[PDB]
Amino acid sequence: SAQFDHVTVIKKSNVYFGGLCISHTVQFEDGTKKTLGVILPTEQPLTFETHVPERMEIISGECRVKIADSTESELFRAGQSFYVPGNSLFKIETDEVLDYVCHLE
Amino acid sequence: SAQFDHVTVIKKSNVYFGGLCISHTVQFEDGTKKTLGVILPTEQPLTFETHVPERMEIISGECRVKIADSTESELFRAGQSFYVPGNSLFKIETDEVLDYVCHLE
Repeated sequence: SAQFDHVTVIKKSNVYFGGLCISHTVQFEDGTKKTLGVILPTEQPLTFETHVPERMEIISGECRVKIADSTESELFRAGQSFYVPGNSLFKIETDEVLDYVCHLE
Repeated sequence: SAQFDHVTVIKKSNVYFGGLCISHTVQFEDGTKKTLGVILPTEQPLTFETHVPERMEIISGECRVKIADSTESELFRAGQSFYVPGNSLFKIETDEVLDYVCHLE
């Protein structure tokens, strides 16, 4: 759906890449957590590194991602997700505002 | 406090000034709404216009604001608020990430 209901949201944002990724933590009634974030248009790919596995869900926009040790970019648009293994990484680019939810897995 | 509890958060962000202001809508159990937002470092002041009155609460950072038809900037830091009348405007600058809550009044 278009919203999270019955959640806690931490007010202080997390900002990286000199302001190209801006997110907040969202905590659910069952004690699980997600990140609600925005990636702004990039010139070069942005690298994120995972400890626990993650699912990245695109809420709005279009991105190209190289996951783990893949060598070609994969395209994702709103409504699609990608999985990132634990202890790995992904490199993401976008030409427009990209809204996402990061699901801890 | 450092968080909102028992809220609805709309997933799609609102982004302005070519990515210098990024926010989400937060809706409370009583039907009231607030904006949770970030302003990134600015080179020139950013103008916002109000219909209903607003209180801007600084959560993190430091900004300078000219409110309504004031002619000198006023300084606000984390923990401080400013009031903007309805049918008016404010012009805001910051040199660092600025987290804020906009309260509808």
